[PDB]
Amino acid sequence: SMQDTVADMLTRVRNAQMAKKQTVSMPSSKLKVAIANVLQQEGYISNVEVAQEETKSTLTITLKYFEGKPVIEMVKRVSRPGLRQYRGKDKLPSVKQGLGIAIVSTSKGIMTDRAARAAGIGGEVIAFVS
Amino acid sequence: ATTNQLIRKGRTTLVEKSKVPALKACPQRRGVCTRVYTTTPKKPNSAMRKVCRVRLTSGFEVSSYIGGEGHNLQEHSVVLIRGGRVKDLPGVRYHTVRGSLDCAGVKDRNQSRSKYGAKRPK
RNA sequence: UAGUUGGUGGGGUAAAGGCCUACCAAGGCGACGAUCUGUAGCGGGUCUGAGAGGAUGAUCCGCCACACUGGGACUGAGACACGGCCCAGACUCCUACGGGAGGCAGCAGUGGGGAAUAUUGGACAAUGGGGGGAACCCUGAUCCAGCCAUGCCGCGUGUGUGA
RNA sequence: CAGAAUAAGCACCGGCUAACUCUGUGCCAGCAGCCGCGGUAAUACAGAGGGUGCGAGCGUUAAUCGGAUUUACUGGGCGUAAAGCGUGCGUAGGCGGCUUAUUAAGUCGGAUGUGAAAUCCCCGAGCUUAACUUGGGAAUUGCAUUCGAUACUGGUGAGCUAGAGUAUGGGAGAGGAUGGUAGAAUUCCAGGUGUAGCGGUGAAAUGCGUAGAGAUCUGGAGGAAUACCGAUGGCGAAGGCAGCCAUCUGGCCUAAUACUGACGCUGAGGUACGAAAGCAUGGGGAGCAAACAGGAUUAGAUACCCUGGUAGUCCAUGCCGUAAACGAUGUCUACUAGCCGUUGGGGCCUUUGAGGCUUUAGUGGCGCAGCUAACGCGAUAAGUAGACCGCCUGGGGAGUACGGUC
RNA sequence: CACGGUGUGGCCGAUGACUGGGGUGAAGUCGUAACAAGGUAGCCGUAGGGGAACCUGCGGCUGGAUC
Repeated sequence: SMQDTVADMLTRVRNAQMAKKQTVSMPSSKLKVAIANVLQQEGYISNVEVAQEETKSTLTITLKYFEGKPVIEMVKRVSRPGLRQYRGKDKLPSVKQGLGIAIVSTSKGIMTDRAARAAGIGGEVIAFVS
Repeated sequence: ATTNQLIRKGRTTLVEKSKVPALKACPQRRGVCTRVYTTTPKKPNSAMRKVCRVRLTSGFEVSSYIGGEGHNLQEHSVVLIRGGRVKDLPGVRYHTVRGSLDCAGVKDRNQSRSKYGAKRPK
């Protein structure tokens, strides 16, 4: 059965980018919306939309291509249900020597490793994006 | 393996055996010469190579090569043995130290004298 | 696992406590490894490795345990006491055969084992320890000396000219 | 003060690895860490000349880590190289859908106490320098108490329906168990017709037959298996399941409403099923056929070929628990170009009945991207990801010995 | 209660006339099982037989050539 919805969302985005689609849709959740918002703010994707029929919620993401290659060249799930990963404020991972972003869930919300170091807090490491 | 599998059973290391068991982790051993003789090399080598079966203070009986040309060893001599295989002779894993206890240094030798235990000529 | 797990009365200790004892009850531990069995002194540290790790526990410091092999207690603030006592065991020594004696895993040293590891030295002048009012006495701790290329560091074994 | 006066060795020179020639010996003597040298021109053996590297030292042996991503947490694998249990069910455990309120166990932050000295590192100081000694820092990545944060995980309360399941209509099937029954053929038996061969092989022979075969016709007995349909078809967890009929019975597909409301996935131990051969007790026995007997072939034949033939193959009740039990590919979930077939359903369209589009669950052939050592795989993944389990660590010895369970 | 004694039963180690298999070496002897359709396709499980590689029966696989 399906036991990692965040990993499912990242896999959907990766496969859509590799197949060169324009948009990708999935069942929605607040955590997924929060991660997509960070991606859009950092500029890896264009638009994030949420629709509600009666109780089902659909999340739609518009993808970006620059030159011929996709903008997201690498997206990796770090924390997984079989192994949770927690880091202190001084051991936050850096992705591609600062050219990529690590998504971190802290007690002040979801942000990047840069903002987490600026605020001086740690948390859970969700994914690496570059 | 999965994380749960590793937690339930960790990685296992296989121990290593020494190639010179008769020394018992000592640099050299002392033995009494039980049988001096000559043997023939494995193919594709042909010669007559001098070896001796020796009983050591460790409680073992092994075979040891005799290096150099010309030796004075015989029955019941007391010798010192070190490690080192002869390769083309199967089963000979040790060497005899030249000029240590009853073995004497080789004669008429002027290069590589510290091996074979020959003193400086006058 | 049957003083075993808990409780009550009593005893015992410097002190809590099945520590001991008489009853009452049937509990206690175990796949998060009980019981049995092999091996092993533990740590600060040391070697290696980019790191994570792996191997290790000489010399220096802290803790523990032991003192020919087992079982006890006495004295004392403090010991179940290396150079104190009692008992049992093995071993060794003196003897006039009546009777006695001993424990280097303290320093030096001997035999043996081993590939392999040193002198049967000097002084309490210094730092400490014991006794004493002091003078002072004791101290193989210690401070020094002897032997070994075992290691690390440094120096020399000559310089210029001379076809 | 005296006067160069008292004071240099060890290893190596085919490659890995800086440094080459000549004499002596001829698979001998010998060298050797690995690969390998020496069997008349040895840059590899011994000596000499020369040189290279170190230097009061130089070499060998022993031991630990490294190189070794060669136990892979960082950081490996299982189609064919070693490696997916024969297949299910299920206990402990691991993991687990969406929304909301609360808690502060995990997680994060601050403060305080502690983390002996020596050791490691940094800046200095004293030794003629250096080793060495030493001042002050930094560090000791840890632990405990206490005060805070609430995004994620966990706990508790409430709510939801996309997962999972239930009721009602319909459909396909060699799914299973029991009992009946039909036709073809083989063997044997009885009886007609009939008379010298039949049978078998590469060629023969053993064998059958004049007390009459073989061939042909009629009737009877018995056992085992189900031609055509038949199919890259179907059903089953796997092993497997084919004539027809009745009885008992499991699962699957398909439509729409209704209902419960996470009831789920995997699964160490455990347990159930599990081809063929084999074993036990009692039956049955047509054909076939291990063992065995004879005839051939051959240098020999123990075999292949031929003539016979007993266990067994069949039934009832039990055991055994193994196969190249194979897709050599564990189970579950989501996503990612297309083209051509076929089986069981649903829907739409013509327009009269046969076709054409879709959708779903199976079963096949190609093939883009991607993956792979290559072969190849490619929506039935060996692609992209997640959860849990099983297994591998050079070839032999060896799925072996000992111990134990059955 | 230590040491000791008796009886009985475990476990570890050493040792033993004789016997069974394994490996290495040298190719002395008998064959030719496998590799090509290896001259009877090969291999897996099981059973029987044989100086020996092996042969035969039943079931299974293609990791079988030609059609």
